[PDB]
Amino acid sequence: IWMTQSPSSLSASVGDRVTITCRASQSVSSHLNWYQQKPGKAPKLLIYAVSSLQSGVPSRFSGGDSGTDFTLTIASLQPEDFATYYCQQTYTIPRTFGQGTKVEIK
Amino acid sequence: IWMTQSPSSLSASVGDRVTITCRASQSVSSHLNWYQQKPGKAPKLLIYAVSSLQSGVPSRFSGGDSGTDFTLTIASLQPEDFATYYCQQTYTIPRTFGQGTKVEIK
Amino acid sequence: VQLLESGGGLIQPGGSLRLSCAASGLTVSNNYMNWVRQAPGKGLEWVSIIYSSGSTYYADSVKGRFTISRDTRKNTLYLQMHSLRVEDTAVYYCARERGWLDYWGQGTLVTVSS
Amino acid sequence: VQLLESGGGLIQPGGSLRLSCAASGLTVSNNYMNWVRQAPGKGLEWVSIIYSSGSTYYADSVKGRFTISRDTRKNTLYLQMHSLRVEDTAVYYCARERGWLDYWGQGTLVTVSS
Amino acid sequence: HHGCSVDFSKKETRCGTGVFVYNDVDRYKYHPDSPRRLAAAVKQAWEDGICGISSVSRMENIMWRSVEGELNAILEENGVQLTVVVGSVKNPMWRGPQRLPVPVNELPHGWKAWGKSYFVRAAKTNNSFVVDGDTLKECPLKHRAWNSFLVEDHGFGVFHTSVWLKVREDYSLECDPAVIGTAVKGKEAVHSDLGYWIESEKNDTWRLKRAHLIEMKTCEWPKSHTLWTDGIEESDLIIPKSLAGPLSHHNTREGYRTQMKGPWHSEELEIRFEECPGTKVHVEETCGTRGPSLRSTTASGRVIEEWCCRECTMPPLSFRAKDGCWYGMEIRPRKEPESNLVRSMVTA
Amino acid sequence: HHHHGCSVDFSKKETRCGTGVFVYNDVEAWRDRYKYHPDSPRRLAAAVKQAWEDGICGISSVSRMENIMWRSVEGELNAILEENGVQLTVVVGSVKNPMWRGPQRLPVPVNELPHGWKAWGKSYFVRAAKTNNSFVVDGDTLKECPLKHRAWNSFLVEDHGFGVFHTSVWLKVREDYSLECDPAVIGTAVKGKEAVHSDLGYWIESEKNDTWRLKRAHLIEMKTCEWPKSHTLWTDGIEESDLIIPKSLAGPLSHHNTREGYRTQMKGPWHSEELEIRFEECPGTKVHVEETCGTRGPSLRSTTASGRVIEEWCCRECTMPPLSFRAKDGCWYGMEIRPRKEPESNLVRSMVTA
Amino acid sequence: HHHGCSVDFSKKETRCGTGVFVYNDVDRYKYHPDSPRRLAAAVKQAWEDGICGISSVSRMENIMWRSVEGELNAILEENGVQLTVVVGSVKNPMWRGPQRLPVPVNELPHGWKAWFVRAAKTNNSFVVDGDTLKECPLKHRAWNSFLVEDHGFGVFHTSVWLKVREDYSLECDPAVIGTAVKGKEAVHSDLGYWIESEKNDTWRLKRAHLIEMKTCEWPKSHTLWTDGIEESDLIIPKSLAGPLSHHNTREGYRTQMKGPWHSEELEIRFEECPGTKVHVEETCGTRGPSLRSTTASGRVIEEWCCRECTMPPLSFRAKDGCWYGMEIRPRKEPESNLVRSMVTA
Amino acid sequence: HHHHHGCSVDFSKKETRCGTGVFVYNDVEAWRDRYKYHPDSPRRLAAAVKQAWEDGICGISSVSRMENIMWRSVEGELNAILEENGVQLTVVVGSVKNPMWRGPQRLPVPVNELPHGWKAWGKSYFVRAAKTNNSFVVDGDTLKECPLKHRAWNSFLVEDHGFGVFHTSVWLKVREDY
Repeated sequence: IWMTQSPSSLSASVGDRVTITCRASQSVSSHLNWYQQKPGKAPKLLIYAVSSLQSGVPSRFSGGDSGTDFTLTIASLQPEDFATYYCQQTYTIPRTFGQGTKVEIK
Repeated sequence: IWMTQSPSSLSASVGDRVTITCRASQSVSSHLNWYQQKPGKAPKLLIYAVSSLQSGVPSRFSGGDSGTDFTLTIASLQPEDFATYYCQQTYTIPRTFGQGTKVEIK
Repeated sequence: VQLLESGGGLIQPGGSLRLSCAASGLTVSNNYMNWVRQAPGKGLEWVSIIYSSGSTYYADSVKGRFTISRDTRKNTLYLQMHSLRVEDTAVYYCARERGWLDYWGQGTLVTVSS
Repeated sequence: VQLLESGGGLIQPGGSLRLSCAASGLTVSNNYMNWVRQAPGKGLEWVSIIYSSGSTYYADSVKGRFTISRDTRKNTLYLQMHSLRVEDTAVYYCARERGWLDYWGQGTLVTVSS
Repeated sequence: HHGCSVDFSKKETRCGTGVFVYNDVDRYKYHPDSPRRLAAAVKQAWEDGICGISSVSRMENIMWRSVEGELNAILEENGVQLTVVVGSVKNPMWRGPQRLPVPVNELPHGWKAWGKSYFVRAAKTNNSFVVDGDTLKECPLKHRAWNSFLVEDHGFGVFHTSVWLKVREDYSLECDPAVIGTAVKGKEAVHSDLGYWIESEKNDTWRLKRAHLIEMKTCEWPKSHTLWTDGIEESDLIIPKSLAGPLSHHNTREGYRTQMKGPWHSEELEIRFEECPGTKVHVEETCGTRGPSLRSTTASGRVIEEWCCRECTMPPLSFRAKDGCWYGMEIRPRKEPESNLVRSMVTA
Repeated sequence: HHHHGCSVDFSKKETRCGTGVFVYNDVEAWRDRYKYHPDSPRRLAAAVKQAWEDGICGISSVSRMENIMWRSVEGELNAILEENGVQLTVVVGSVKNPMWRGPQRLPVPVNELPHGWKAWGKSYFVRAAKTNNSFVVDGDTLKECPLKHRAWNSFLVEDHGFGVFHTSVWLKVREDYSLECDPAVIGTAVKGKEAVHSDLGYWIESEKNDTWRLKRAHLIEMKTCEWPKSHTLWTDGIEESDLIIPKSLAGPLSHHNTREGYRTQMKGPWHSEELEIRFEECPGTKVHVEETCGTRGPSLRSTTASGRVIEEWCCRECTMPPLSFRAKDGCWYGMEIRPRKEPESNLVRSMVTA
Repeated sequence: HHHGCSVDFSKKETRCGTGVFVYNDVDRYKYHPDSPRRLAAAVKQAWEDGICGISSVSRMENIMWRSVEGELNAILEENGVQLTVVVGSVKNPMWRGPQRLPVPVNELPHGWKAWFVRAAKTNNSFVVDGDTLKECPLKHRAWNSFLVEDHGFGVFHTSVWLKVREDYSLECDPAVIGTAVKGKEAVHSDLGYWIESEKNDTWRLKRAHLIEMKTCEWPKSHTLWTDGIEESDLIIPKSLAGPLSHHNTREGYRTQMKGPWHSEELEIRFEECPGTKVHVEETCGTRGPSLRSTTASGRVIEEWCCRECTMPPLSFRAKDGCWYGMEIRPRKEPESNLVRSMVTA
Repeated sequence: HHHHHGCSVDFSKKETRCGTGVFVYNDVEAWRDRYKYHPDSPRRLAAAVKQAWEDGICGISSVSRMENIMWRSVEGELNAILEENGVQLTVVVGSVKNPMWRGPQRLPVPVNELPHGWKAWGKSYFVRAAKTNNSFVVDGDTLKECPLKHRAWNSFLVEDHGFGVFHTSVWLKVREDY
């Protein structure tokens, strides 16, 4: 199961809504997770089970989509929310990630 | 099982007696074989089971054993007896060969 | 909880290295544990996993060279590394999986060069 | 009792290639079969073996990349090669083992150059 | 331990001590350890967004049907407005990403008596905690728990007739090994559990002989309970790894690959290697490509008489459902076009 | 549906029946009651004659069953050899452990000797006389017939019948070379948290603790064939250096053949006739887990040759309970565990290695 | 012969082999007449000759009659014969009748030889065993008229046929009797009896389990140790199909001619009734009718005595109580209020 | 309650029928020389044979083949335990010839046993004792040095016939009464 994540890079200002899109070449039941990584730090889990939100993550993050495609959405682009985001499937061996999408300040 | 051959190289005259030695880092029961390879050809079995000779090979080849030390002897060197000789153990996995020993004419 | 990696450093090509991940707050014998690496300036890559029953799986890049393991008494992960190549330079994380990776380590650095 | 091989050639590094060894006079499903390679100017080296029951073993240098197999319908032996490197340049032989390798093939040449 | 057996083919009998694996494909009694603990766990799961349960097997569904009335009695007695609804099982049982939690405390009121003598039914409530059924729109798969119970009885023992279950504390992916039994003796082997019975035989090489499935699980067969787990590719297993098929050389057959698109929608299959009644299959290299499994009869009941395979091996792989006799992915009709036949709509 | 059976419980007087696969513990019956049927009198005679003409002087026995087969067959084989005018005699000795492996194999003759019987139990009437040429089956004859001229693992079991009063064994001579143990008599099973690997001479048990591990073994021989991978559970991700019973000693290459804190016992007491592996301390002994103990080496008996026991033992990384062997000679320890206070030169050790 | 395996829970042993096996056969077998039309002809001929009814020998015969009643009535109606067969229940003991059924020369012409319209009642009724002793007295009823087919030691047939006997007979049908002795335990058994014996110092009766009380004679060919035994010493009377053997005796007891034979299912064993004590004194009453342990009001008598009997005492375990042997009488309580048996053998 | 339970198998129809009852097996043509025989006790058997010797009973006539095989299996250990007790007496066991004629004597039951030796059969790893002139001969082609009128017969009583998992056993005892 290959995971294609678009767009490769993204730039937008504070307060806007930005959507990151992940795709799977096969069927995953609901085992998709979204992670956030900042430079020099270990990744952090944001969204799991397609939409389920992780504790401590603010409410500005929400995921989920219909069909063979998945999306991650940002409500208010706070200025401490600029990092790289990845999607992962935990349904089949081998585990696969996405190439990542970088969100930078505009 | 590391197999160490000696001498590395050897040169002899026609009609001379030639003996080379193979050494095994631990016990092989009796699974030690001797091969010869002309330059640019597939190897060929000469001696098996330490001393047992094959069929169709000249009877001037003989092999012996003495404390995980094994020897291959040629009675009367002939112009057709110039090649590289390898020892091999067929006891454990991996199957390990020797580093070879080619005989030259003086 | 807290997980801490160790054993990283500098090694020449063809050398052997052995990483460790010390676990506090959870025992490793009842958890699925992963190893994840990230080459400098590239994305995340999955390395290997060990189930709570002891089953292990590996990626096609490291199969035949890497070996995941664990110790019950010391409550730590291990990752034995052999025949290291230049393309094995990255940062290595240990993580806990319950359907998602919610507990990561700090990470350790492995460099292969001369 | 003839073992004839094929499939050798030049391949780009990191590519894949498949060897075959058609047997005439013996049934490959009743025999122990080997693959042995010799680098240009070096000695002999063991690669893989398949028992008559189907068990397979590999050398450390090739473990994870090579795969030995057989086909009863065609009565032939295969060696599938993946992620080929430059140190995999050699002449490959198929041999039959009964405690000793009494039957050898002619050999095929595999060159891995960029 | 002690026992005796008969062999009808060789006409011999014998006695002694040892290890016996029986065909269990009810005799046993499946209910959870404590109704109050289960009620507390269900309530805590409901409060945290988990809305449904997808069963791993038929045993769990039967257990839920047996326990639901008492569970609702405990839920209504304690001041909780929650309803448990249990529906039918639709193969294959897909895998859910959530898990039930372990409550730190049980409900203050109630009884741990396995059976409830009081048949006081609770009133239906507007909040529903559905178990597997045609309720994918009230509670989608992404909010459903799966494989949350641990069968806390084990061993080679055979005289207990009572099986207890409890909510597990650790996440797991494999089929529960408490009910798994595999055995090999001479030239015959079996991989089995409460719903699978997979047989292999020693021809010139080990291969799949016949299988008899009464469910389609999606857990993973444990490697500790599998024979010959090394040197095998996942693309060669007749029963796919995604359908709890053992990853072994006993799960293979020459000339065939994994049947990812077989008739897994059915309720009971019987894999065997022989033709359907009144049909023949030929070997021509010009035949079609691998694709969905096709029945031997059309929608009107007309039986097709000509099929081909490119590189398969006689006798042919066929599935025996209650309403037809399908083929493997590599066997296609010689003459009739495939656009009018009926094919499987599910994939693994 | 041919294998039907029932199981009984002697404390509750109940019975359960059904269909399935039944694996019996036949290890403790290393019995001579069996009657053996090798290939044929004429065929076996022709094969042995061709082997003598090929330069093979003897046979190494794979297991005790083959030794007993040779003992049961030798007299009639000698008689039929004499009746064909072949100056050769078969001499059968006893087995010594471990049963080392020979590099030669018996041949399959095109034609048999056309003078003699047709059944093994038919008749052995007139005893043969000793001859110059002796084809010696295993024994203390390594000088007149070295191991390199000595065959090994040449027979293939065809059927294991179970009659009313006796059980019979049918054999043939292998057409092709083989290294594995004969699969016709191997039975492996797992159910729940318990598993068994077994054959006619091995009975190996495993249990599921926090980890699957070796629990106990009962060996009546130490054969050197290879356990087939088709009759083994969980044969991947396991290193040959972790197996408690070494792979050379026909130990299964399985995760069920391990124990945490111990490695392969290449230097155990493999010279015994019968031993059982247990995980507990020997009678009147006690072991400490302290880092300052000595390096692992050959296994040591817990009693001195004078008959005095030792009460002090240490290990560096082992896990309680300790690994201990049980022969008729006493109670040996594992390679890891070493005497704590006394010198190790006062104790008897194992001089064999795998 | 017959292959089979067995387990012994007392010794904790199992074994296999060939041999001879006798099972506790006290449904798995289907009992039907040989031919329905011939049975209808036999019944018609018997009615022609002043035989008004049938008294069954065992429960098997009553079951067979209940199974074939409807078809027999239909066959009778299809020939214009004004006769109906009425089958009733059986009460023990099952008394013996002097007549026999006649073998018909040729069966009725109309009917079916297989084994479906409901028949209507007629004036004449051919009553089978029931409570009709006034419509048809015992002296006009047939008894023991059927011959059971024989299969020997075989156990896989699922079917048995019965046909009308041609010759007179007094004995129980031997096709269903199996007796066996092995070491120190013996059994005499049939479809309704299971009589066990043991060897303590000499062979004696251990326990019995009777689900009926029939009045045929146990054949001597199927009895162990038939010589040198008096009929007054048999515990189970000869008139109640009790085996004539030393295995049917107990020291200190005689034939129980007046036990509770009216019961539906009895069980003889040697043990005191619950909450009761029996003593041996020389000042007790003589033999008499068997007395129940509890009164008509349910009170339990606790003192009983016997003249010269042996312990443990003989007791009958019926459904409504625990009766005692003819040699055991109440020690203090007079017997006027005690329940006593009204039957004799 | 019931302890004898069993099943019957039909190899021609694959049918099985089970129940409880009494089971009689055909044990003729069985390898009965490979059973395990446990006579009374080595010390008591030695004492009984001795006391029979001083009472004028020279030898023994066997009732059946099983007794002949039992005597063959016992004679070595019996001779060893007689030798350890300092008794000049050897037991010789011969062949058996049909019919098996009745002897008029009986083996006695000694009050006490010989106070030396072991306590079980088929054990002790003994060594063959030396032959002596006094021969207590079990049946054979030897009815001349002491005739049938001085021979015992029917002196043993079976106590148990047990079928173990691997080997069946027979337990004997010397009869108290004629």
